[PDB]
Amino acid sequence: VAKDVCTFLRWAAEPEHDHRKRMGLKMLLMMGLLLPLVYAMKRHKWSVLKSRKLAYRPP
Amino acid sequence: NYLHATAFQGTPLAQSVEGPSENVRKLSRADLTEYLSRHYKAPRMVLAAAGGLEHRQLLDLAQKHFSGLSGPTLSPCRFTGSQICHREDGLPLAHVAIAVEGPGWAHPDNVALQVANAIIGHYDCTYGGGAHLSSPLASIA
Repeated sequence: VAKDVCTFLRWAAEPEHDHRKRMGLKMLLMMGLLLPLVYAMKRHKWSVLKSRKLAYRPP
Repeated sequence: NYLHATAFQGTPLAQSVEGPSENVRKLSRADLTEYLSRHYKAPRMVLAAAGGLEHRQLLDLAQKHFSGLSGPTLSPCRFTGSQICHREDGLPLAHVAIAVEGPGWAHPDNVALQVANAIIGHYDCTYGGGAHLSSPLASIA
């Protein structure tokens, strides 16, 4: 009786609970996809600079 | 020299014609004569002539003097998308050279590319055309 009423009072206080968590999963997955992709795009553009070598050639 | 050096980096096309100072200072006569007999061969050579002459005569003169001529494949060259930036603020004008990989001697596309290069053309500060020049690059420049 206590377990059930608590579960209801949880839903009372936070109806969004189930939707919230559905969105959480979809966020975690998209971020799982986009973060390493955007990170790869970053390293790609920056690779011109990461590779570069300098030389000082006074006369 | 820089364009080639970066464009065809890590190949023999990156090399300057004159060679590094190191080589000039050290090359013995043994090197020169070995180079000669390896590369200066009749099938890698052409005797050309123009003016007032009978072709037949040239060919016979070739016999007379070039008969003793004796009888090394080029690897392809890897083009690299690259930059070489020698920054020297002490000099008064900047030189920039930019290029993509071209097709090479044989390819027919060279004719169409020449047509395109003619459109864009060339310019310097002593040219008569100015604003009215046909090339948009030239007129804007």
